[PDB]
Amino acid sequence: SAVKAARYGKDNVRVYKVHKDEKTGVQTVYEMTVCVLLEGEIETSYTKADNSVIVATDSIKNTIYITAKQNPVTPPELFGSILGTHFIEKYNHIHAAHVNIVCHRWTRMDIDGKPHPHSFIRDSEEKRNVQVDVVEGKGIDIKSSLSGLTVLKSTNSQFWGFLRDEYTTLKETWDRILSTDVDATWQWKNFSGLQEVRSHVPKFDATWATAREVTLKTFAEDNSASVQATMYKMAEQILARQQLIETVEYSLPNKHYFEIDLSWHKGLQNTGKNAEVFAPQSDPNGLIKCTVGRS
Amino acid sequence: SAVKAARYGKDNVRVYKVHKDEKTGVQTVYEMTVCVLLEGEIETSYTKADNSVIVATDSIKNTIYITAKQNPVTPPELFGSILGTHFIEKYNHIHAAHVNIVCHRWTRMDIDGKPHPHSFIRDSEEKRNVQVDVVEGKGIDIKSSLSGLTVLKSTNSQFWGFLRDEYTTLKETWDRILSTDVDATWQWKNFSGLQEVRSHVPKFDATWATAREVTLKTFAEDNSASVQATMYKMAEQILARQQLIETVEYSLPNKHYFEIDLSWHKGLQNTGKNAEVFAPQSDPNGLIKCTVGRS
Amino acid sequence: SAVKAARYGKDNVRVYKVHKDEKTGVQTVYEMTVCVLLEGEIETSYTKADNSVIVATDSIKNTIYITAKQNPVTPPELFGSILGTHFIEKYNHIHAAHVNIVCHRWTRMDIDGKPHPHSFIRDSEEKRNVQVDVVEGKGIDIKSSLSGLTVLKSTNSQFWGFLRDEYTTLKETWDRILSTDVDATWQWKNFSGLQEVRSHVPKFDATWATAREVTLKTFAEDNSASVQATMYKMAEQILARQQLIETVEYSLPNKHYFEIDLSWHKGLQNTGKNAEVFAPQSDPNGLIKCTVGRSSLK
Amino acid sequence: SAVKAARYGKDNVRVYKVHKDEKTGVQTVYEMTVCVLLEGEIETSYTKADNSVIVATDSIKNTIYITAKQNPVTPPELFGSILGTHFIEKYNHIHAAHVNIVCHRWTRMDIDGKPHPHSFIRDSEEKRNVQVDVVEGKGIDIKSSLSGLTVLKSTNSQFWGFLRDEYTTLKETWDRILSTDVDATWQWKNFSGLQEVRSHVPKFDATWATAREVTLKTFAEDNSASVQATMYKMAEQILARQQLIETVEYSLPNKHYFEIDLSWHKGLQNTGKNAEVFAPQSDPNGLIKCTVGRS
Ligand SMILES: O=c1cc[nH]c(=O)[nH]1
Ligand SMILES: O=c1cc[nH]c(=O)[nH]1
Ligand SMILES: O=c1cc[nH]c(=O)[nH]1
Ligand SMILES: O=c1cc[nH]c(=O)[nH]1
Repeated sequence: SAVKAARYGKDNVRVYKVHKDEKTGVQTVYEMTVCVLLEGEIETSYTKADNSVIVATDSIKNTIYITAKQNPVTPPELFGSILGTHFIEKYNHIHAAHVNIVCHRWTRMDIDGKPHPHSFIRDSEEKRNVQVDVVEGKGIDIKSSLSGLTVLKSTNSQFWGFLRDEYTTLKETWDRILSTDVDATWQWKNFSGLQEVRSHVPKFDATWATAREVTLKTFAEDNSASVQATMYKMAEQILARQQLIETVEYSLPNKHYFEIDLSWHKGLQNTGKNAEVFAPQSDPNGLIKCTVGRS
Repeated sequence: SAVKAARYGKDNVRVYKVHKDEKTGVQTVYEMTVCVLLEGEIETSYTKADNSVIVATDSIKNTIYITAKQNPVTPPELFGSILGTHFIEKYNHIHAAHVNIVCHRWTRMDIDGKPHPHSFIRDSEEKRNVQVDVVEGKGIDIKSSLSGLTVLKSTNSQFWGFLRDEYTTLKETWDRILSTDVDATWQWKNFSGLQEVRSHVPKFDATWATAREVTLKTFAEDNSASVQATMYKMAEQILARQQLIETVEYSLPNKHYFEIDLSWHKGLQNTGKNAEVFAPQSDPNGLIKCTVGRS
Repeated sequence: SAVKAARYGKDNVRVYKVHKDEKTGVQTVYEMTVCVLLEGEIETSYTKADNSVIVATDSIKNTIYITAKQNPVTPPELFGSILGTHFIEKYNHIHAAHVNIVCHRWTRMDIDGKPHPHSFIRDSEEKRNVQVDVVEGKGIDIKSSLSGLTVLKSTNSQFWGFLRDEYTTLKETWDRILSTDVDATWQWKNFSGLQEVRSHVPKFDATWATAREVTLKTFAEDNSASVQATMYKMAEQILARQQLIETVEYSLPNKHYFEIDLSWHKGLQNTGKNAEVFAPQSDPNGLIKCTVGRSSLK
Repeated sequence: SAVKAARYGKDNVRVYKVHKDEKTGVQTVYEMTVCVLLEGEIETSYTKADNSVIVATDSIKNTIYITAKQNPVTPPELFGSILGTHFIEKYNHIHAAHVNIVCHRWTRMDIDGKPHPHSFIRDSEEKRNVQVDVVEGKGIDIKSSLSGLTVLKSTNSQFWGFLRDEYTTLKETWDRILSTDVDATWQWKNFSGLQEVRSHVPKFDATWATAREVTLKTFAEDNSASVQATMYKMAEQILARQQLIETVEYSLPNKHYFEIDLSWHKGLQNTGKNAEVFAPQSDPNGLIKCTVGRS
């Protein structure tokens, strides 16, 4: 037998960093959960229980704390680059570092219409993430994304014209509720190394912002009979607005809301045009995915 | 042996209701999870396996759907009252109904600066709930509350002057991070029945909005060395701003952020006045509670 | 305005303790989650921001570790009592201590038929808990319980003869699936103090064992048309087997498994006597509760 | 822009199936959660909102129920294969089917030392899963696995001899607690079609059983100072005991238990040789992985 693959590292490293502006007195907070996995000439730890080739996970944790102390933790795309680069550069037997960052929301509070200098609210469970893969002599690969975005539109969504056979029972419809969680990932073009990445820093937040906006607006405005069709529209726009992205990927799990027939009770009318009360379903759920790249 | 207590019913009934303005076109959505537990002359179902006295849990379900169909589901306090009352009135052997209602956020989206007619976002996992106890001959007891509000303030909190003994290792502090989930409950004065409730409808949404604003503002503005002191101030204002409320209750589960000493590494300074990076702690956590009523 | 109530403390204190037997070389582990909430003359922390009356939550933490270090952590009823007692005894202004303990399963592993000296497996998400209320000059009240016990029986469960009216659509049945989580609490007769508690130590593990056995066996054996009727039988037996218990309380959340009509497809028969494939329902669910105590009759 | 990749389907389909022995009276249950994702000539749904190429997710759900009704649902490897094969055979435009199945434990109850005919207990949150890829012309790829197996050994584990630099603070140790959730997967050698699979049916349950036993035994018995080392030994034995397996893959998320220094209190001894009470850490946690194959 032989080791075909191997990674090890620290997961769920919660980090919090505050930024204070001495002048204005305004404080800004950043809180993420970090995961670093190393790859390299570490087989013998597996085959001959050799720990000499092992950088302790505990130390990988220390390293995350120290790196965050001495560098900007935002955008996450930068921080992940800086961090993964450190691993390949400081150790001769480490050849690849895979950094995953999840950024949690700490929205500044508006008290009396003015933004509070140092008070935040977790205004949603939505997350902004990055998966940075820094490989030796192969550059830096960055996948950015947003996840945990939950939306619903009460109308302006239909589903008809789908295949029908002896397994079909679903009725066609020209008005329905559409609710989903959005998971949207945009892959950047390979970067040669840290410098190239620093050069593009402003593109990061911008693109995130753009991707969010596009998703929300398109979801709201599109009156479609295809979730597939809608996602694709989203993709296109993102690709159009940022040349440095190679692919865009969308995963939408479709949360269903069923009509409740109440006719059996005093001929109560609650379906079709009369539907008012529905039963949200916890499961199962449709799942639609797609990766869209350039022609 | 004897039955000293007994309740049964249906839990986790998910309900969705839409409101359509034919004129303006604007739609509005309401989603909530409902639990209804009944009390009455049911012993015999326990003692002699007699099902005759049992209104099925499935029918309690149907009832919820039917009630929602034919009544306003907002405010929650009203809906809970209508629902509870239904049970004690329609059944001779049923003498108490306990209705729990958890309301989920479906905040209308702003596209391009304008509120969208029919598109919503789950803009937070915070919930607005109500526990409504409808007891025969005793009227209607309503507990209203907000939960799942998570907040953080990077400074303007201290802790010092606490009891010190042989079990004490905590160091006193004049600048610390304060984060907590907020669970706030205000109890209304007993209502005589459905009509007295209906008469007060406007106070419900109004009080909720007050309770929340007071909480947010006081948290942000108070620079205290007592979370206890802060919670108390919150209570006072709420009781002050609304005569019909008998008690206000707060439960704050603290979330600790620890300082990380990095001095062992190149004498890096990251504590006291230099603290920048902190370690968010998943557990354990402080838990402070208190019920405040009128003098 | 005035403070009508007030409790503060530390929640979610995770604790693990190992016991070694130097002779046999066998090792035993205990892991629980602990919450301690204090009550007393502390109003001033709320009204006048006075921290002098506050034992810091961090110190409540240290105290749990230290107590765990110098005392048995089992049974949890004992530990909780020792722990609660400590707070009222060491502070003059603290009059009540409420300790909640959740015990986690770390079941010894059987390797090649033989119990392993030091290896364990989390063989289930069922918990054994205790709620211990130590109030000054009012003794020690103990509520013991098991939770997170999930069971299912594929048959020998019915539901018919229930009230029918204009809200009813449920069809009567003589064979159905019964699945539930079991939450069972037995409340002990008040104890004067730590001594009384120590004197009854053996009763603890035994009653827990009994409660669990009675629940499983009754559930399995009872062919009922009432979950209520089944819970009630369980209560009785527990009460019968232990005189020091004042009340038994059961809370069973009923998880439903629907029948799936497939007749629309090639006249497929999957209902009634031919039901084989069901759709388990995540929600909603029935919830049945009841507290049973001892009769005043003779 | 162009559609580089696209799948869609039904997630979280809970299915329950009972087996009744008319002779013995003994019943047996099976509960699993199923996900089916289809791949094929479906681009147009994305690009031209064409639903004619879309087999409704609902119908995929109906199919799962139907298939379960007319086929064995055990071993999952088989069911998955039958299920995925159905999709590529019945639809001309569908060329891939990806079926995921999670199996929940419903262990038979021992009442008075005798196995009960129809009573079960969820005796663990440990799962047995399968991922079955059915690609037209490419055969059937099956990954089998066990997950959610949590274990802890109080002693007979050390960690010393690992790399030490300026980022290191971890002390070496000759006795330490070792706890971890185990996620173990074994990949089968490609099968040509449903028949080849049918022909190996018995190997499925047998290998699952072996994989489990090997993992428990090795974990218990191995006195190592390398989790990497231990994992490896587990994989070797699994490969050794079953020729049809191509690779075995372990993911071990290490759960830490810290020592608690209590010396500051009346010189209490609770470290090193005297360690009795420990603080289990919720996070962060080490994570070791590795894929082992044949030399
Ligand atoms: O009691 C306590 C303990 C810690 N921090 C507070 O604000 N109060
Ligand atoms: O009341 C009820 C209703 C359904 N099923 C039960 O066991 N009890
Ligand atoms: O394929 C499908 C099925 C259901 N609903 C959609 O939007 N797409
Ligand atoms: O690197 C490490 C650290 C802790 N435990 C392991 O198995 N490996």
